[PDB]
Formats: sequence, C-alpha cells, structure tokens
Amino acid sequence: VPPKIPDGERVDFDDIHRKR
Amino acid sequence: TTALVCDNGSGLVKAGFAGDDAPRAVFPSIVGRPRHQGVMVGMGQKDSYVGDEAQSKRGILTLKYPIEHGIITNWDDMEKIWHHTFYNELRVAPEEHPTLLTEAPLNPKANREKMTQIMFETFNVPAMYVAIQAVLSLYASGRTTGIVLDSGDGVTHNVPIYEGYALPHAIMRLDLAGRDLTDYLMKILTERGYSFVTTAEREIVRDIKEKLCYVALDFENEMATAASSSSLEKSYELPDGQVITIGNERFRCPETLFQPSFIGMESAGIHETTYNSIMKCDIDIRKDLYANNVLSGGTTMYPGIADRMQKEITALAPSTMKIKIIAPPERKYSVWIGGSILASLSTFQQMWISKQEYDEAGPSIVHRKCF
Amino acid sequence: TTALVCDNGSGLVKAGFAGDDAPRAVFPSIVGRPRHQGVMVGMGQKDSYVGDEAQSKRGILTLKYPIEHGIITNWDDMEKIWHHTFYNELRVAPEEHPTLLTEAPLNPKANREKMTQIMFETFNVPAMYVAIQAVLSLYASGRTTGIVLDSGDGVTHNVPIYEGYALPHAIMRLDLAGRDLTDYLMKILTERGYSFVTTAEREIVRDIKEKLCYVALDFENEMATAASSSSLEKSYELPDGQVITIGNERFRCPETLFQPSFIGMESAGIHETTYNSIMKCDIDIRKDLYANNVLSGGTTMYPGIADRMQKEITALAPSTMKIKIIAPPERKYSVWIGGSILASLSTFQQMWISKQEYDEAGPSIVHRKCF
Amino acid sequence: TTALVCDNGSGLVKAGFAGDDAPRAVFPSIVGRPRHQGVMVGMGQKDSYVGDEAQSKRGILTLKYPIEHGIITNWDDMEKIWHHTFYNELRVAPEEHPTLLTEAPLNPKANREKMTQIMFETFNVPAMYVAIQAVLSLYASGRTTGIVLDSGDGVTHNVPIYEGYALPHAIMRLDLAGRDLTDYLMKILTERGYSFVTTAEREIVRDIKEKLCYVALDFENEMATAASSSSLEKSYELPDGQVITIGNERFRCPETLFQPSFIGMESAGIHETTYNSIMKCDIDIRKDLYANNVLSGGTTMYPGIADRMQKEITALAPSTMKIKIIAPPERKYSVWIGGSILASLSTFQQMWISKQEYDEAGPSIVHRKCF
Ligand SMILES: Nc1ncnc2c1ncn2[C@@H]1O[C@H](COP(=O)(O)OP(=O)(O)O)[C@@H](O)[C@H]1O
Ligand SMILES: Nc1ncnc2c1ncn2[C@@H]1O[C@H](COP(=O)(O)OP(=O)(O)O)[C@@H](O)[C@H]1O
Ligand SMILES: Nc1ncnc2c1ncn2[C@@H]1O[C@H](COP(=O)(O)OP(=O)(O)O)[C@@H](O)[C@H]1O
Ligand SMILES: [Mg+2]
Ligand SMILES: [Mg+2]
Ligand SMILES: [Mg+2]
Repeated sequence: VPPKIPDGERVDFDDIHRKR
Repeated sequence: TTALVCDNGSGLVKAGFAGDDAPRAVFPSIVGRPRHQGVMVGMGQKDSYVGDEAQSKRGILTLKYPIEHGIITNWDDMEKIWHHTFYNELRVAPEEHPTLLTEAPLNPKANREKMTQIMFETFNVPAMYVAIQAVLSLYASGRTTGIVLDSGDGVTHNVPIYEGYALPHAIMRLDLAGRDLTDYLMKILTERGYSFVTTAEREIVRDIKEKLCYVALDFENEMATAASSSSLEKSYELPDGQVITIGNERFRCPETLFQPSFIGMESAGIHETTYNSIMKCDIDIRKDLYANNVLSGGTTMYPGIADRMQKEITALAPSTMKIKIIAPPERKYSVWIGGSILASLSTFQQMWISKQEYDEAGPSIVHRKCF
Repeated sequence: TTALVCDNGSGLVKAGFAGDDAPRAVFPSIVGRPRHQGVMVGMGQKDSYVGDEAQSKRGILTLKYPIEHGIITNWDDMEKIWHHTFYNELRVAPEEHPTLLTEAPLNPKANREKMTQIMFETFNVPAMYVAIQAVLSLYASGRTTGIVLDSGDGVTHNVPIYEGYALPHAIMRLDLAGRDLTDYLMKILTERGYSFVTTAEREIVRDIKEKLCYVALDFENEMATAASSSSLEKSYELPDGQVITIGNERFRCPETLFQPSFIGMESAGIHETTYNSIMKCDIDIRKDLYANNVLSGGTTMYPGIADRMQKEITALAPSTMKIKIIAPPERKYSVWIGGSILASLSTFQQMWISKQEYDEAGPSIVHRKCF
Repeated sequence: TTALVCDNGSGLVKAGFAGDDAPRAVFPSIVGRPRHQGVMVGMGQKDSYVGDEAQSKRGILTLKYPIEHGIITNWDDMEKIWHHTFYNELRVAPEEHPTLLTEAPLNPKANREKMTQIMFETFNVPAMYVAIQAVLSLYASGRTTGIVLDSGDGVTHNVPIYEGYALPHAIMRLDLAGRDLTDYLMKILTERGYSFVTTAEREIVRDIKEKLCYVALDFENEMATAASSSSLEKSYELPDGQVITIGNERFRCPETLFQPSFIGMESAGIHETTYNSIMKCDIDIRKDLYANNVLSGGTTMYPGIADRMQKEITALAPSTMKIKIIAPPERKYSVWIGGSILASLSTFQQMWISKQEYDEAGPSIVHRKCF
C-alpha cells in the first residue's frame, strides 16, 4: 500500500503566515 | 412536539419541519469514498463524504447512489445518509419527533419493512409512517381527484385517485426516470467527441441536462430544422473551460420519455401509459381524470413537456373530452409539500405507528391497514 | 529529542535539526580524490577530500559527483558524504536521533532499499523515514492542493496533489536539470573562445550560470535584439583574472528547459510537461491546479522564469481559467523547510520505521505501507 | 473486379485482396519525420518515412501515431498512410476496385464522415463501405451469434449480437488497450533502473510486452510467488546488448486489463464490463451469449488470458449456466478475415455506397440506411 497517512486532526497554512 | 417530513427520493434528499412551504435542507443523496492514495498527513480527511459535502470533492471520490430504482441496495449508506441528515443538516434530535417517509408504489415490501425496522431500532424515533409518493403530491395541490404522473429520478409511476379513494388495480409503474435520461445523454454526447466515463462526470452531464435540455413540441420537425438551421446550437462552459456545443442532442435526451425504444425499452412512452391507466379505470370518472391531470417529480420541469404531453393526450383521447394538464411551478417539492400538509392535519394525528405498536407486532405492522 | 532532516538531493546536501527555519549546514555533494603525485611529506595530506573542502582545494583534485540523476551510483562516496555530514557538519551521534531522508519520485527500488540498509547497519539510527521530495515542498507553502514542479539539480519531477491525495498516475519525470544545463553552457561557451574541459572547471561554469544566466520572456525577439544591439553582453572574472564577456549565451542556456531540442532530448519543455500532467488529472480538479501552480527547486531560481512559465501556460491552457504561479522567495530550501515542518508534527510520530520492523522484515520494509 | 478489404485499425494496418485468408500487407501505422540535422548531400533523404520504413530508421526519427483512440488526429498523416498502402505496398490503382473500411463502434460520426469524404474526393474509389470492427470479427468465426470482445490497440469494445441482430443499447467501450498497457509497462520498468523516454524506445517496450508479458491465472498467488522464487525472471536483449531481466513485471503489465485501478481509470475491468453488457440484454438471450463468447484483436493474444476471463465470468455468472470462450488461434487477423468473407457475399454486393449517391447527397449518406 502507499503511505497510509494516519488519522489526525489538523493543521496547515498558519505556519506560513507565522514564518512570514 | 413538531413533525419531521423526510423525503428519501433518489438523488435529492429533501427534509424540513412540518407546516412550512419550503424544505429546510435539499442535498444530493450520494456517498463517496476516496479512491487515490493520500500522502499529506494531518488533514483529518474522513473515510466517507456524504451529502452536499461530497459533491465538492468529486475529483478524488467515487460518488455512489445508494438507491437504484426506489429500493435501497446499501443499507449502510442509507444509515449514513439518515444520520447525516438528522444530526448535521437539521440539528434536531430524532428522539422526540415523528417521521413521515415516502415510498414509490409497487415496490418490494422488504424495503418498507427494513426501513421501518431501522428507523425504530437504531434512531429510536417515537413514531413513523410511510406514505405513497404520489398521493402526497395530489394532496399538496389542494385537490382530491385525478391521476398524478410522478416522474421522479428513479421511478416513474401513474396513480389515479378519485374523491380520496385510490385504485390499486390501475397503477402503472415504469423504471424509466431521470437517471436513464442522464445515461442516454452521456451515451449520445460521444458522437461529437466529448467522452464522459468517470462516475464524477455523470454529475457534470446531469447539470448540462438541467440547464440545457428541453422537450421539443414536434420531434421529427425539430430534428429536420436543426439539420439546416443553426439556432439550436447552444454553448456550455465545462468546469475547466473548453466550452462545448450541443446541437440537436439537447432535445434527444428528453425524447426518450416519449419513445423509450431509444434506450432499448420495449414498453410505451409516458403519455401512453397514463392513457392506458385512464382507460383501465371506471367509465364513469374518465372525464374527471381528464380534467385533473397533474405532473409530479423534478423531471417534469423540462421546458415544454406539459404542452407536448397535452397535445399527445388530446390526440389519443376522444375529441369530445377536454384535456387539461395541471403543472404547478413548484412540482419539484410537491411531495414534501404534501407531507408537510399531512403532518399538520388533526385527523391524521392517530395514524402513526407508535413505538408500543412496533414492540407489540414487530416491523411487519407496516403491511397491515396501518401502512 | 529532536529529529535530523537530511536532504541529499543531487548537488547540494542540506541538513539541520527539525523545527528550525533554515538548514544548519548546506554544502556541495562532491568527493574529490587527488590525482597528482605529492612530494612534500607529512603535510597532513588526505586520501579523499569531501564536502566544501574539495571545492576549496579543487586545483589538484578530480571532483566526481556520487549521484548522476537522482539514483545513487557510487555507494562508497555516498557513505563518505553521510559520515562527513553527521560527524563534522553537525557533530551529532546518529544512534540517538531519527532521520528523514527525501527521495525523488519514480526512483529504482534498490536505491531506497540500499539507503535503508546503510542507514540502519552503518550509522545505526533508531528510526528513519523516506519521503517524496515534492510533498515537503508543498508542505512549505502551507497549502493542501496544487501541482509542484521541483526542478532540482539532478532530476526534474512534477507532482500534483489535491486535498492531500496524490495522483500516482499523473507523475511526470524528466531528466533535464541543472547539470545538463551546465554541460550545455560549457559546450556553447566554446563558440566564443573559452574552453573548459577538466571537472574542476565545471564548478566555474556552474558559478557563471548561477550568476549571469536569465530566462527571456520571449525568445525570438530577444535573440534578434542580442545579435544587433550590445546591451546584454556582460563580463565575468575567472578565478585567475582573464575576464570573459558572454553575450547571447546568457538566455540561451536556460532556454533549454523550455525547448529540449537543443540537447536532442525527445520530450517537451517544462512548460508543456506541466500542462500534460494537469490534463491527465480528472476534469473536476483542473481549475484548482491551474490557479495554484507551485514552483520549487534550485534551478527554478533563474531571474525571469515565473513570467515565462505564466505566459506559456496561458498559451496552452484554456483562456478563461485564471493561472497563478507560486514562487516563494525561499525556493531553494522549500523542500527542507517542508521536511522540518513534517518532522515536527505530532501525528507523524508513528510513521517512522522502527528498527524492530527492519530486523523482522529486512530492508524491503520501506516498500510496504510504511513508506 | 475484386474488393480491397482494408483495416486501418490503430497501430497495425492490415490490407489485402478479398477472398484470401490472410492480408497481403500488414505493417505498423506510424508516420516518422526526421529530427536531427542531416549533412550528407545526395542521399535521397525524404521528409517523411511511413509504414515499415519508419521501423528501420526509428533511431533518427520522431515516430507519431496518427490514431490515438479510434479517432483520427492527423488527417494528412492518415492520407499518407492510405497513399502508401494503395500505391506502394499493394501496387493497385484505387479507381478500379471497391474498398471496405473498418470503424470501431461508438466513435464520433465526424471521423466517419471525413473518412468517406477523403476516400471519395482524393482516391476516387468507385464505392466504399464502412463496417463495424466487431461484426466482421464475428463473421470471421463462421457463426452468427455471440458476444465479441475485440480489444484492439486503440479501444476495447464489447458488442453482443444475437441471430444477426445487434443490440445498440448493450455496447460497452473502454479506452484501455495495448497502448496504455505499453505506457504502464514503461512506467513500471523504471522500478529496476531501465528508463525509456524517447518515442523510439516505446517500440522496444512494445516488443518486450509482446514477447514476455503474460496473464496470471491468479494475481495474488503469482505476485506472492514472484517475490520469493526466481523462476519467472526472463532475459531480453536490447538492440545494442545490455541484457535485462524481468521479474514480476511480466504479469503486472497485463493485469491492468482486469484491474484498471492501476492506471487510475475509474471503469471496471474487461472481465466485468462484458458481464454487465450481458445483463443489460434481455433475460431470454443471456444463456446463448454466455455460451458463445468470442475474443479477437491483438491485445487478447496474451498467453493465459482465456483462462482468467473464463474463471472471472464463471465467478460472476450464475453457477448452472455454461460459459465457453471461443479463442481462435488466428484471432489477430480476425477483422480482416471477416471483411474478406463479407465482401465476397453476393447479398452484400448491393449495399455499397455508390459514387453518384455521395455526389448528389454529400458525405452524410453514411449515417443513413446505407451504413
Ligand atoms: N430544472 C430541471 N430541469 C430538468 N431536469 C431536472 C431539473 N431539476 C431536476 N431535474 C431532474 O430531476 C432529478 C431530480 O428529481 P427529484 O424530483 O429530486 O427525484 P426524487 O423523486 O428522488 O426527489 C434530477 O436527477 C434531474 O435529472
Ligand atoms: N541562484 C541561482 N540561479 C540559477 N541557478 C541556480 C541558483 N542556485 C542554484 N542553481 C542551480 O541549482 C542547482 C542546485 O539545485 P538544488 O535545489 O540544490 O538541487 P537538489 O534538489 O539536489 O538540492 C545548482 O547546481 C545550480 O545549477
Ligand atoms: N502476440 C502478442 N502478444 C501480446 N500482445 C500483442 C501480440 N500481438 C499484438 N499485441 C498487441 O496488440 C496490438 C495490435 O493490436 P491490433 O489487433 O493490431 O489492433 P487493431 O485493432 O488496431 O488492428 C499491439 O500494439 C500489441 O500491443
Ligand atoms: Mg419523488
Ligand atoms: Mg531537491
Ligand atoms: Mg481491430
């Protein structure tokens, strides 16, 4: 099987703003 | 203390509180699982997208209708849809509200039995009732006589009723419906080069059918007109550009309703089954049925169907009788309107199937006088 | 306990601890052995110069890259580079830190298997994970969809991902990258008078390419202008004096990316490979990929590529759709930044390959669902 | 005056005089233009090499197939192919012989119309007739009924015919054919190290597929065996040496036919679409179609496909009824044999499209009763 991403919750697109 | 008027249908689940004029939530009845691999982690992507949420991610899902022709073929999917409808689309607990479901006539009884059993066992609803899909539409129009043609999305039936009395021996059902029209439109749209195969593109073809297809008054004359003129050339914008041009195909899709031999059906068209059903009933109320012909189902929203159907019936009917077709503008929600009206009636307050009745007689109580 | 995110690539090794903003150690990935005799005794002469030292003493060395096109061809040099990276650039023992390697898509399986075996037997790491080099690049932008073209230094691969679901059947790989551009530049510099042959001078040509080359917006008119006017001819200083003047070779070397017929390659340029990989995707997610194209890799750092790409894609794609090319200022480290972000996630803590699993199943464990 | 039973197909043009058993001229349908410079003078280098000539000089050409999936994409190249077939490979004038073209079912009618226009305008054939690629294959078998699955190199089309009557509502067409299998073989051969990019090496890949690939009786058992044993690895020699060893890729390549989920296509395999088409037929003719399944086309020449097909159909079909697969050994040339048989019939001699009828009625006569 491909890499089955385990079931989490979140998150993204806040890190980019924080970095900028 | 309020009643819930649910309408399963096949393709557009419509639900809302009783006593209103519009349903609260209308969403497609589709359950779509993902098909690709999935590499990014932490997205919290669920394993089953249902309802209106699933029609936004059709690219990475396999949308699947759990209802083929009225009947239910995947009870797990229908349970998911009912749970999503009751808990997320209405935000109303099912434990303190009656339920009024609708069923197409002449279906297998096991479907109704399983429906009632699931509704009473898992959801633990206080009381539920199953009603005929066309009688509710007839009640919604404020009348009490005539024959109703309910061209839904899965099944097309004709129900004649007179002064509140139905005729079980004159009900004509045909499995031709909007789904077959969509399939035929997809099949004939390949003659120009545009090929749709994926189950997701079926919804694109369905949208094209809703926005463009129409019923011609005269089939052969219009087809001859389209071969020389170019006024029927209609353009449409696909969800990624590359507009397409539909010519005479736009009125070949609904022509299947009148000539089912296009899709291999041996049976007759819609205007002929109604005529046969009318001639099958008593000779004393034929004129009343002629005077109270009412269309139902969303599929009867095609531009110009009520005129060609009227012309065909008038040609087939004797010249003395007068043929009128009642076409309410809100024929899409007519069944839900009838359910809302019926749930508010005081005389109907005692026809429900109480929880005690189910615990006493089991799910088989549906087949009894108490439907 | 922090994680080690090493990103070998092909040409520049970038390494640093998880959770930082920029890699702590970046250096060219070359191993340089001496080729002359040596007459002074006891000068602390080494038997192989690795890392950035080999390009400082590159006068008497024969630099040999250990990775030709993504695939690793000389394992001994790779072991030398990994040892120098761990012990001398970060000075951290490998047996007390997890590792996150990155591998180009569509690589031979033996490469990954041998990489895992070396990392588990020689350095004896607790747990290591291999990830596709473009997924981290997409992680860096903070998005969850889009098509990322990671035109690195050894291989150029274009991976589209929608809502975290990658499309394995639409991955397009081309072997034209910075190394072949450098070779073509070294070949066309002989048309003016300067000849570079030995492997030590390929670094000089690489520096010239990095410092002077630029991608023209339109090729024909720019070529016509550069052959008539004299405003583009720019001068450069070689490391011994002897300044050179490059004219139309500035924009002709990077033009190969958009027109691989210069080196005789069969495939189309990177402006048509992206569109072809987009069109291979389903019809519903083409608009989002059109509006969310992402660029990455060192070789996409040329001044004037984001506008040429936009113009070419607009020429190819349907006119109505909006086309946006994302070009973050930190394109070079986008993959490593994505890797650092990935290694810091909480849900990622159970994706590592436990050493017990390797001992139970051998190096072929990487191909399993544990990627 | 004899008839020319031509069969353009897609990838392999077969033609010859009517009444024979095998085509006199069979050659790949490729149009090849030079791509390198060319410096020698007086060599008589033409600007386009087609047919078998392009299979001897493919090193310095850019081969381009003119038929992608049934549809025609380069009309000038197709004209060159027909010109080479008539004037060069058979040495017969077109003005003195009728012609029988072959067309795949459910294709755009514009292609058929333009084919007729090209045939009657350029070559000035006395009469031409287009025939469905499945009816001819059924005729060649010598019977009159059955369901024929003719998976050529462009399309895989399944047509059931009963007592000489076709069922237009039961024709299932998939775009998965030999070309996509070749592409998948190219994509999986990069897992070992052998990378093919140029369009000329695709011919080497096709030769490998013809010579070594085979269909497993059971996919999972063979896949598990191939990872432990080494009895499946076969060696092959490229045109310059470099012997390569194929392991489990031999049966992973043709498995895409029964599992189109490998290349991302949504449609089911060829084992299930035929069964679905059979179920679409009436309930009174299903047993006969079960008993007379007929295979043809090049793509059905894999050793061991008739066993997998029969096993899958028997698993799907009801247990009692018999399933018999008709797999003639010369199934590759089946369509040409059927065309030769049909053109030699006296009853068919009155079904041609007369030149005067096209002249007075235009190219659109083909869609009419003369079809
Ligand atoms: N405006 C419209 N014009 C033409 N066809 C329509 C229109 N709206 C809906 N339809 C067809 O009717 C179907 C919806 O019918 P509906 O009445 O919702 O079925 P059900 O009885 O299951 O609720 C759709 O699948 C569509 O094909
Ligand atoms: N500023 C720049 N301008 C033009 N080209 C560059 C620039 N920086 C790096 N390159 C090219 O990119 C290559 C480095 O690419 P990189 O992203 O490090 O590859 P990898 O994916 O192996 O890390 C160098 O070989 C050089 O040719
Ligand atoms: N002996 C064989 N074994 C496996 N595959 C074959 C064999 N011969 C031909 N093929 C495949 O079939 C294709 C030829 O199919 P063909 O029947 O000529 O197509 P068409 O219907 O266009 O004539 C080739 O491209 C090849 O991939
Ligand atoms: Mg309905
Ligand atoms: Mg890189
Ligand atoms: Mg064929």
